[PDB]
Amino acid sequence: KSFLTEQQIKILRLRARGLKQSEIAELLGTSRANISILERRALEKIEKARNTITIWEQINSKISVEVRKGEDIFTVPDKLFKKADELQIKVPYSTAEIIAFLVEHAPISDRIAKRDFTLFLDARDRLRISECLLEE
Amino acid sequence: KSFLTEQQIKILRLRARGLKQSEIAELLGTSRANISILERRALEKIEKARNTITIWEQINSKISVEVRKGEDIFTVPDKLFKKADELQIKVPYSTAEIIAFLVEHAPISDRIAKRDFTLFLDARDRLRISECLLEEFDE
Repeated sequence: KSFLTEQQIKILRLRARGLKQSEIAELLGTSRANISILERRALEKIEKARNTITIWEQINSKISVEVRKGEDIFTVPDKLFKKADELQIKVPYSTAEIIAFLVEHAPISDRIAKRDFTLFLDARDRLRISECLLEE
Repeated sequence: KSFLTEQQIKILRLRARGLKQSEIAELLGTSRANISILERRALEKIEKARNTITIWEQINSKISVEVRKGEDIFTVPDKLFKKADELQIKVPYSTAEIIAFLVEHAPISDRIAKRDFTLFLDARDRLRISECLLEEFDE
C-alpha cells in the first residue's frame, strides 16, 4: 500500500508509455481536465513522499551541518569536517567530493547558497541534502 | 512539505536519541499510548512514502519482469535476461548476483515465492523489488 491510487498509477504508467493526456482521458472515459488534475496530484504526492524519506534518513544521520542563505559553498566542507571531529566520526569524502556533490544537488547560485539547507551524512554514509532545518 | 507532522518529527527525533516512549510522553505532556500511536502512524507513513517512490521508479524502469507465487527463484535471471535482449539493453548483473538479491529482498520461502512480485531495474541501474504488478496496464 502506498500514497497513490490505482487510477493515478494507471495514468502515470500510460504517460510513461508516451500517451498524451487527451489520449488517456479517452481510454478511461473521463474529462481531459480530470486526467490533468489527477496526474498533477500524483506527482505532488510523489514529491511529498520523496521529502518524507529525506526527513526520515536525516533524523537517523551520522553527522549533519547547516548552510544558510548567502554562505559560500567552499566553506562548507570545513563545517562538516569540524563537526565530524567533534563527534569523532569519519567522513569518507574529500573536500572536492563534497563540493562536487553540492554543485549537483544544493540550492546554489555559483558558490553561494540561494536558500537555507542542511547537508548530512546518511546512515548508509551517502551524502544527502534536505531543506528541513532541525534544531539541535 | 512532507507527510510527517511537526509533532511526529519531534517524537521520531527523540526516539532516535534513544529515549523511551514513556520519557517522550512526559516531555510532550501526554499519555504513553498517544506517543506509541503517533510513532506507529509516522513509521507507517514513512513506509508508505518509501513504497510510493518504489512505484514511481518502477513506472519509469528500464526493464521489468514479473514472477508469480510458486515460481522458482532460479528461473528468474533467465526471464530477465531474455526480456533484456528483446529490448536490446544490458543488465549489469550475473545470474548469481540476481539470485543473492532475491534471497535478501523478495517474498520467498526457500527458493519458492510465497506471493507475486515484480523485479525491475532502477533508472540508476540499481536492482529493485516492488509488490505492485503493473504490466496489466498495457494495451
